[PDB]
Amino acid sequence: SGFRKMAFPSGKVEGCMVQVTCGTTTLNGLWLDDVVYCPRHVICTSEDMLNPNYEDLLIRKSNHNFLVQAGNVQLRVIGHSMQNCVLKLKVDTANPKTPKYKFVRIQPGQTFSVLACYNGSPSGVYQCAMRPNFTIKGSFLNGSCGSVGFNIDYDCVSFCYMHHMELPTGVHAGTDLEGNFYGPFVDRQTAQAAGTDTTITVNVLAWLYAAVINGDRWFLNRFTTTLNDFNLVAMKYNYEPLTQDHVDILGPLSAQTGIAVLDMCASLKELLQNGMNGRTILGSALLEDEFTPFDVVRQCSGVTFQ
Ligand SMILES: *[C@](O)(C(=O)NC)[C@H](C[C@@H]1CCNC1=O)NC(=O)[C@H](CC1CC1)n1cccc(NC(=O)Cc2ccccc2)c1=O
Ligand SMILES: [Cl-]
Repeated sequence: SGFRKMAFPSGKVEGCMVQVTCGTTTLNGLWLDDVVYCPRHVICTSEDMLNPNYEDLLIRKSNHNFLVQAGNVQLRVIGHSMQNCVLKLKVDTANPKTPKYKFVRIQPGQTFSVLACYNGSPSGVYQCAMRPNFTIKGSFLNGSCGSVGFNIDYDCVSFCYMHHMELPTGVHAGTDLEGNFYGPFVDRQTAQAAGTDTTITVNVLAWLYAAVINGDRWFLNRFTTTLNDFNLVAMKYNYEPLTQDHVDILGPLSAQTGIAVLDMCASLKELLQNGMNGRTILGSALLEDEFTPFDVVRQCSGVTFQ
């Protein structure tokens, strides 16, 4: 019992983090097999940032202009290429600590763990969600670029995020490991604004199920609703529309608790329309939307990784 925002154990990803320096700039790279992945703006001066021509800037960079350090040892860079907004530095040594891994591009609403790194060294681990507006609400300072977001599937690390930028409102933007930004963001110092930060409705419902599993039941009401009636209220509160796919995904939690998804939707509608009246749910004073239904099952069933 109890329910916490819980990250994956970071051990497997800690062994992949290195420091990448190009002229003036030091940030983090991910060393998998004989390739180091890092944000392509490692090549930019602060001047360059306003309007970079990365292809032009890259012409003036050779293998020896990329300093890659794994703890205290230099890796020899024997190749480089640009794929979208990431650099791939070929090194002459396969990372002996390369875990089983995949590159995945996650969907909005999906959660992952961030290992915040500075100078190739891990500083801390926390859980994030890809927001519907394709931002993340992270904790990133100057030096954190190239830090990665990941999920673990038993022994397989799925890398889904590389950190690139901060936006107004203190939210963050980055790419998958093929270097394609999530959302419309570009790696340039220009006026960019996120979009409406809508709530992940299916994740709020998953978290309400987690509360009932943990004996926190005060918000269950005597009402039911329809998808269409719920979505009419959802839209007003900037909630994502709930689909039958979402209902289906909550099936196991509904089964566990004996509360129909539509009954829980009616409970959520009353919390949206009436607020919490100074009460809390799993020690939160607002409706938490960074737990997926899988996240709740994992934590409430104690699924493990190795
Ligand atoms: C990254 O390059 C790094 O760590 N380098 C060593 C940083 C990480 C940033 C710094 C502070 N918090 C972070 O998460 N990324 C940047 O500095 C980017 C690089 C750009 C993408 C190529 N960056 C540079 C300049 C400007 C901005 N963004 C803003 O400042 C946007 C903004 C505008 C107005 C108000 C508030 C924010 C970058 O993100
Ligand atoms: Cl809160």
